[PDB]
Amino acid sequence: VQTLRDRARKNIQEGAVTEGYSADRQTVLRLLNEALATELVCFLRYKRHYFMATGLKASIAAAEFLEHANQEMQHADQLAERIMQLGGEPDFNPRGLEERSHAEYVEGKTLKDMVTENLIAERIAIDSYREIITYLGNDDPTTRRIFEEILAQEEEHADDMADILDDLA
Amino acid sequence: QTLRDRARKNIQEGAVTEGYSADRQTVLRLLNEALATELVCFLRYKRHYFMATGLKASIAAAEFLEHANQEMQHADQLAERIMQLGGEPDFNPRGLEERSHAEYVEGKTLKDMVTENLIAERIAIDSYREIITYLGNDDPTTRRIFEEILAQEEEHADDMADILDDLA
Amino acid sequence: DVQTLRDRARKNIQEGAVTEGYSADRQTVLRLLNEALATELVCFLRYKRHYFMATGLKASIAAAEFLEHANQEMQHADQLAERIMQLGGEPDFNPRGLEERSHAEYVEGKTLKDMVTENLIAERIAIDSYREIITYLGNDDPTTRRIFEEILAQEEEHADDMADILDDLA
Amino acid sequence: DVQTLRDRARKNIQEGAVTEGYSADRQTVLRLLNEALATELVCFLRYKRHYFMATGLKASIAAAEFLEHANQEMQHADQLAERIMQLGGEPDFNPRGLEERSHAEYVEGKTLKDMVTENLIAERIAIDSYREIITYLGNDDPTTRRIFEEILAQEEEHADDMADILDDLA
Amino acid sequence: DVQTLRDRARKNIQEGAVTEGYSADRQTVLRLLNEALATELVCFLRYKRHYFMATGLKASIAAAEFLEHANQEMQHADQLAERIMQLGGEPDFNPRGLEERSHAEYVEGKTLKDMVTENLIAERIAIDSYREIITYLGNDDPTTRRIFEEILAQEEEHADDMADILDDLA
Amino acid sequence: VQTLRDRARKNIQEGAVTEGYSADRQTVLRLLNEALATELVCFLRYKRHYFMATGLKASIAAAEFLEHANQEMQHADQLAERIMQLGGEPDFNPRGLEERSHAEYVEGKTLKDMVTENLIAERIAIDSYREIITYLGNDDPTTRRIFEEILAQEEEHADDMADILDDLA
Amino acid sequence: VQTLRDRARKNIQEGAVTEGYSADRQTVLRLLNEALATELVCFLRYKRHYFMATGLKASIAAAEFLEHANQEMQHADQLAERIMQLGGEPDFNPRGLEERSHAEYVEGKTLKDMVTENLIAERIAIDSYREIITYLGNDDPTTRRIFEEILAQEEEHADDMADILDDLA
Amino acid sequence: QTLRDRARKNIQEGAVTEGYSADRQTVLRLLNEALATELVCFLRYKRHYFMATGLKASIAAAEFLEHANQEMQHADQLAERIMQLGGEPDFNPRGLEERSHAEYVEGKTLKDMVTENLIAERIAIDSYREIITYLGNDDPTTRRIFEEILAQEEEHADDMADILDDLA
Amino acid sequence: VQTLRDRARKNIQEGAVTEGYSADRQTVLRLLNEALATELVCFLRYKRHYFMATGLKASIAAAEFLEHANQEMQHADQLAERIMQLGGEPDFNPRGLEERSHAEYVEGKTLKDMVTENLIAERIAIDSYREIITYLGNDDPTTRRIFEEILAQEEEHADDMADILDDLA
Amino acid sequence: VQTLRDRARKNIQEGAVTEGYSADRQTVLRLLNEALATELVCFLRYKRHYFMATGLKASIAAAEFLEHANQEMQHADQLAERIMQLGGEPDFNPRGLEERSHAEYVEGKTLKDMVTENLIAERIAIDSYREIITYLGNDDPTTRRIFEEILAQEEEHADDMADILDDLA
Amino acid sequence: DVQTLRDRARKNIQEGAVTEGYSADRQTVLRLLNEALATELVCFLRYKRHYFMATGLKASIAAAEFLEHANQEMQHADQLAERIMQLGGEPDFNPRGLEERSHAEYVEGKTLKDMVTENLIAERIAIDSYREIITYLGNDDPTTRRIFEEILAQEEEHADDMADILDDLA
Amino acid sequence: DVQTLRDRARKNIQEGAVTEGYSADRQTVLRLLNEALATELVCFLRYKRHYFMATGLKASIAAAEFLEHANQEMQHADQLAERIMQLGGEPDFNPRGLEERSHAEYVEGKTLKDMVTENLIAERIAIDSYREIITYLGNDDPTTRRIFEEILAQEEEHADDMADILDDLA
Ligand SMILES: [Fe+2]
Ligand SMILES: [Fe+2]
Ligand SMILES: [Fe+2]
Ligand SMILES: [Fe+2]
Ligand SMILES: [Fe+2]
Ligand SMILES: [Fe+2]
Ligand SMILES: [Fe+2]
Ligand SMILES: [Fe+2]
Ligand SMILES: [Fe+2]
Ligand SMILES: [Fe+2]
Ligand SMILES: [Fe+2]
Ligand SMILES: [Fe+2]
Ligand SMILES: [Fe+2]
Ligand SMILES: [Fe+2]
Ligand SMILES: [Fe+2]
Ligand SMILES: [Fe+2]
Ligand SMILES: [Fe+2]
Repeated sequence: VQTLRDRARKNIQEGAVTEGYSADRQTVLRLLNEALATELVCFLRYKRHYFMATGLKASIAAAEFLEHANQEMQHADQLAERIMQLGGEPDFNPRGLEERSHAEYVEGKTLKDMVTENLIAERIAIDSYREIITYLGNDDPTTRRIFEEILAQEEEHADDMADILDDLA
Repeated sequence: QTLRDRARKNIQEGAVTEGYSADRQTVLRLLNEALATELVCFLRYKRHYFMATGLKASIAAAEFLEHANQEMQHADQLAERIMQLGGEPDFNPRGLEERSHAEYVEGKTLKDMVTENLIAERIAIDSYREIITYLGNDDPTTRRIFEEILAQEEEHADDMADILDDLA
Repeated sequence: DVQTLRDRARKNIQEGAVTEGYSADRQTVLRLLNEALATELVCFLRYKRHYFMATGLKASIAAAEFLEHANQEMQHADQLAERIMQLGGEPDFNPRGLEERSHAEYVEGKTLKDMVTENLIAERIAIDSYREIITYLGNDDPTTRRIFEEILAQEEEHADDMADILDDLA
Repeated sequence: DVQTLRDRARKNIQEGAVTEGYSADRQTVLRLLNEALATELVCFLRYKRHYFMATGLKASIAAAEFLEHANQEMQHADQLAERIMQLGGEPDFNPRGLEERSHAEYVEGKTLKDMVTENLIAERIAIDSYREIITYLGNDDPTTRRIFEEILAQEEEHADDMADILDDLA
Repeated sequence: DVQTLRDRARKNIQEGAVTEGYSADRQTVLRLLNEALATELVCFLRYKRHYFMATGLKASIAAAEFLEHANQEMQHADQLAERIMQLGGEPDFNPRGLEERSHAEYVEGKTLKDMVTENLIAERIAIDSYREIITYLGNDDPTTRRIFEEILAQEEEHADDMADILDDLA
Repeated sequence: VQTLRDRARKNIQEGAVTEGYSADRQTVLRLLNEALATELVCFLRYKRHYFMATGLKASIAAAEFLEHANQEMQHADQLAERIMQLGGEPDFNPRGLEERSHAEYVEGKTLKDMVTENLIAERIAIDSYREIITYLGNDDPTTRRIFEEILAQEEEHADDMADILDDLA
Repeated sequence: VQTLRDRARKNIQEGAVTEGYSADRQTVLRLLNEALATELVCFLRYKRHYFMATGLKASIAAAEFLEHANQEMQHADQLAERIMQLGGEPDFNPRGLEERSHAEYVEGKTLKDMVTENLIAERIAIDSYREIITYLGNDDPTTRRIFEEILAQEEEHADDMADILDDLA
Repeated sequence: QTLRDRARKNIQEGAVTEGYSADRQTVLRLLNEALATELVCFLRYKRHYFMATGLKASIAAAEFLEHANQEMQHADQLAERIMQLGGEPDFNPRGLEERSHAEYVEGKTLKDMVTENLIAERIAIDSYREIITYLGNDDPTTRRIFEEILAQEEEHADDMADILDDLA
Repeated sequence: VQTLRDRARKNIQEGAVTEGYSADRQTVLRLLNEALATELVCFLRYKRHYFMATGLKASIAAAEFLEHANQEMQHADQLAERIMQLGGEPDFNPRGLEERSHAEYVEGKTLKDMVTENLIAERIAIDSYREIITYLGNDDPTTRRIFEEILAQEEEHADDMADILDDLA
Repeated sequence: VQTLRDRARKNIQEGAVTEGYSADRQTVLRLLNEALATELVCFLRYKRHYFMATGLKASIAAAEFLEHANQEMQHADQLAERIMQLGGEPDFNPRGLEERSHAEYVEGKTLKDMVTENLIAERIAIDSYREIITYLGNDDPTTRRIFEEILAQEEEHADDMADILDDLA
Repeated sequence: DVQTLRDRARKNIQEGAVTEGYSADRQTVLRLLNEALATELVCFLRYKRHYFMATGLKASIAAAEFLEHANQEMQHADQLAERIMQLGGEPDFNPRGLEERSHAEYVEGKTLKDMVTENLIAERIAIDSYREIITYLGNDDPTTRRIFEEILAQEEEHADDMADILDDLA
Repeated sequence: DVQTLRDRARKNIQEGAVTEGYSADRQTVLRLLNEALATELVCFLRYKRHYFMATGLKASIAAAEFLEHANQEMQHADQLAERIMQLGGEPDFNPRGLEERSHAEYVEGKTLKDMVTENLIAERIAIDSYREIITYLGNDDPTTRRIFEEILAQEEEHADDMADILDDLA
């Protein structure tokens, strides 16, 4: 009626966040920024491994590392965009990046080191994003779908790294 | 051969099988209302697109056109689903606004246009959230349409608010 | 805090995508994925048959739909097989017993109305079969659920497509 | 002789494309453009309705034409709306009273022959309307005339397309 | 007003693009289109002949032009044939009597200067021929007029191209 | 050695036609020109049918007709180019085109007429080109391959047209 | 049809200009070269404004400036090509370029200066080309269509510049 | 007009004219056996593609997929020829292997997979050489299909042998 | 003869670094890693500003911000690759990134803040890379050319940001 | 350090021109505008020759003429953009264009005239830009690289024109 | 018989494409392939030399043909080298003795007519060499035969191209 | 000022890109360009040999680099040859004495490590050779110097690529 229009007019500057938004906006924003930090850390680690993984066999892994690195940055972009829509600020500050994150930057010494560290990070991300998807439930479909999409990519990343690690003894 | 006999019965219903657990007639009503809403928002954005002239306004005018054509994609997604679920998609311009959750509003200033669009996006968001809830797990294919459309409307609302915040 | 998340991930690391938080029945999900895989392969072969045999002016319009659907069935086959690998299984492409593993049948058909009906029946079998899998999965495995949800939507489109044709044949 | 051309351009400069030499009846040309815009919007909506409803083997062939035509009608709408702006008017996309502003009607039709005939009628109404407008414009407004000359040619093609279909139905 | 436009469109609906307002001599416009169609087909064959026979360094430059023109002539042929159908005629592609229906001749030529000159003659025959048709049409048939206006401009470009070559051939 | 070069020097203007060209060059040239005329006739017939085959079912045929028309012209170009290589002249004269040809231009009144006339022409070309391929044998691989390629297309055209004709009545 | 052929043979070197060309070839060439000069001047003005229109709002104008500049050069090419067809010489001499044209090169100091000067040139061009289109009448369809097509672009340019100027003050 | 009467007789037979000197029935049998071989080889390679994981094995897995899709191109090429010659292409998975000249073999190691593919390629090479001989000059269009497929199978055999030489 | 080959064969594993490499490789490597840290910091700042610069005018700046961000990452890749070729390790560690860098991550509160911080960072890099180009001289053309190319891009970035800043006040 | 930052803040609006800019900005700007005049003049000459060079043989030269014309315009844009970065104004005024230039607009009567006049202009530019490259030295790498790149293009143009002229007589 | 086909394939499996059914003289076919490979490389170097040296308006036309042909020669070289590997040989790219292994010569030429003739001579040498190789192969090796047949047809085109140029040179 | 620049350009006009201001030793630069051209052609031939012979899973990875490098070498060859023409020389593509003109050798290699090492040696020979030429050129010839600076940078990348491979080979 004229109430639908009045409901939309109230707090109009809140944009995507309407009166019917039933999630905890503050908490979803916290989770998005933690994921953002995790993605940025994983981007830097993978790029490091990409340049360092030289040699015939190792170059195959280096290709995966770079492919993954840029996919992590796409995840960062998806998350940063949602942070803006939900009224937050995406934190790209390198200071304290690792502490905000669920991941660590680990140089590694050998190819086995690099492959394992990426595999651990992918598995940390998988379980962490599964839990967020549960927390969101039906309160925020748009954010849930972002994590659902990122999750499937992280599961592919973990499968990719495990397939390599199995040949590395 | 029991699976085959279920599919063999009422074969002409096509996508709608013995396992379709939603209230098909109601889903069809909701789909047509959404279709009317998308067509109205398409016409509004096209109006604003042509009228938003000037340096700043041309920036909004680009968004207006981008959004207009996205609204029509949603209309197509909804009309296609109406056909699959055994209904008829209503493109009749008569009573279009009354079928709709949105209004066609010309606006006089850019702030008028931007606000009217923002109001429409926020109305659609809450409507599609409710439909998504009503569907539940009874119709994944239709639910996913509204979830995909919903996400776009949330982006449109963010886009329009980002503009409105600087206009005054 | 950081070392508990990390210690959960280090345990059974070779399991890859399957983490400690994976709450589905990995063994059963794998069985369902391979049944769907067999179904997609069977439907791919039927549609390719119908594509080549559906000659004539009107039938060539159906023949196009048949080929489009065939290649979509193979995309579904690849999608399911990739998930089978991620969950630690082996995707079964063996043509022996392919039909018995499947939810659908290869049926040559004699007339175009036969071909359209057999395809329409298969689509409707897949729709209800995959709806049940989506229900079985619940919230335990979003990634697999999303595969079936996407395939389901395509089968509903295929069923509508075949039904739209069948209504004009008699 | 240089500062008179320049002074002619300075007078009423905000009028833009409409120069001192514009010899047409701007107010009337604007009315004709908005009537055409309403007609294109109605024809767009009719064709989209027919596109979705024309299912079956033969009908899918018409449905392709229906969609092709629908989107061409929207291009005509855009061309007309852009010219309305250049000539200092406002393009009216309001769905209220759309049909009364228009030379065409939204007609659902029940059968394919209904849909094809209704489209054919609309195309032929547009052809004679735009012929008259082109005559009314004459040499007073080449730019607007060329828009209608371009749209007319497309509408003649639409009419040929629909008649070709109708000849096999009836 | 609403129902007289519609009654006018409904009458003789099968005539398609040709509405009650079509003021040209449909029978004669069709005769002119088929003559032009024959000319384009003849000119296509001449240019292709010259394309294959014009070998050598210098000649290959002309041969490229011959081929470009050959295919532009065929585009004009299709363009005319499509309008013939819209106006209710039949486009005559019969090679029998093709040359006699035409305004041009197939002339093999022995030298490059022969080939260039014969093409230049045909271009100049078409230019004046299509100028006369454009005048005959006047405002009675904008859509057909624009076809000849567009073809004419291409033919004037063809004549310029051939003349530029002939000037070096002495 | 120095004879290989001396064989190439002799009659150098004959170009592709070397001392080893063992076929009956004048006869091959006649066959190429007869085929060239056949393709031009088939091009004109199909283009006629393309424009005249209007209506719902018939428009499906019209698409095949146009597709075929342009393939016939590719064959024409292929043959005319080979005529040049073998020292002849490609004859595009519309006068007597039909008499030089193995096929006829036939307008047809019904769609069944058009489809049948095309089907008859395709089957004529098939047998003509089969015989030419046999006649050439190994004496002229380059020309043989042109006919082998054209033949394969004509067999497809015949299959296409017969498939249509079977449901027309 | 032996008179048509002899008509074409007479004065064959004149090319596109046939015995039936009813316009004043000499004057049309004069009008085309004036138009060519206008297009070249407007090209130079717009390129100047493009480089000088820096800033947030102004960069929006700068895009239109560059878009228009290259559209002006396309018009210059159309006119030059037609000059050749009608037997003239296209004059690209920068010396006296401004005196030959209907428009001026004006640097402008502010953005409002630049926009106003472009709008003035567009409206001068619009009325000049309207007159040429009338002068040509039915004597030269091909040249008329060139000016008709250019005219329509100038009306778009005038609308584009007016829409900007209305917001500047 | 005698050529025309020759073409009119048995017109519905399409591509198969009076001059068709091959044994149409036998050529059709061979095409369908080849079609079965291509389908089996498609399924084997697809299995190997998904199962060949690891650093080295992924290199083989790429070849496996490339070949898999080339096999399906051959399948289509053969099926279309079956239609032109008036037969029916048999895609039924029942008895597919018995109709085929090749086997589906899962393999346990990468060397097993590579070896099984190499065996299948060498079986096809010799099968298609014999068919090319049988056809002779009786059916150029069919012969050329086998000649094209043959060259691809020879490429496949070289690719697989090149892998196998380094595995042990 | 064999002196060219024996010279190349000595210390072969050093790869791109031949006997003729006359630069101070360890120092060049230090400069390369400092620049890499600068590029990553500038990447993160620009991405922050890109997401935060909302509104009609600011969205124009946001586009420049994103364009620049990705060019900064291209520079990072270019430097990291040269680090590898010259026998070092590229440091992507986010800990202490800002201290290894010549630039700072600064969120900024206003658009003028963001633009000014970016302009300051661009001008720091310009002078820094000019000095490196001088330090390199003719001893290492390949590395010199990398900084020359980056410098030219940074000079464009400084002009871009300065052009925005004049309209901001 | 914070002096590095303060150095960037001093005269911040000067953008690409930093405190370390050691060239004579005023003179580099004068040289850039002269070259801009040269490129515009050479653009106009080549366009004239392009339209006027008709005939079989001449059409080959006409193609080179147009290719070069558009390459000259690219140089023009490249120089004009650098003029902006260094704080000047690019002068596109057609008035006095030729006097500001190092080249002349020359219509030429024969094809040999056109080729010769173009060849002369190319060789004037080659020596002119070599001197500018020397004057710049190490003071302005970014500008030096622009002239170095343009120079290479002009040397290619000279070789192209000489190759034509050698066969013309 | 399913295990004899398999046993034939298993015997000498490392020979790859070379099966028990390979009826040609593998050693001799490899010799001929390497001779052709040398011929193609020499012809590549000749054409590249001619491409750079053929300056002037008329000559620039020839230079384009020279470059196109040069790169087509390199495709032939690759095509032959790939077949050499498949048949179990080693492709010899050694510049030492390249000319002695080849059927053609590297000839700089002084005039354009020199360059064209030398290329024309080389094309005609290859034509007769490859016709003989095609005959020698007969039905023993279809895959290799088809390589020479495809290369041959290109060489026949190259010869026509050079002769067409030479005829106008004097 | 105007007519002196013009007179300087007019003197020795046929020398083209080489103006009075060319301060390098043109004869010597031409010698160095031709030596480099020989090196690039030899390196092209070596890498092509290695590309075809490096079979196997790991080696196929090297084979890709080998082919990528081979074709980059040919780009360098063309870049150098074009500059030879501009400076008034003739690029020598003669395979006779090619190796003696070159700074590198064609080496077949027996193992993959052999192939990788020979390429690595060649890259390092080229790297120091082109650094010296860049120094010899100084500021006398920017256009040629930039060619060598660009080629050098590619060779440093090639050397790094080959070294990266060699470390894992043993
Ligand atoms: Fe991620
Ligand atoms: Fe990941
Ligand atoms: Fe929407
Ligand atoms: Fe929306
Ligand atoms: Fe499926
Ligand atoms: Fe319309
Ligand atoms: Fe219409
Ligand atoms: Fe024409
Ligand atoms: Fe044909
Ligand atoms: Fe055919
Ligand atoms: Fe303009
Ligand atoms: Fe196969
Ligand atoms: Fe195979
Ligand atoms: Fe920067
Ligand atoms: Fe230049
Ligand atoms: Fe050749
Ligand atoms: Fe190189």
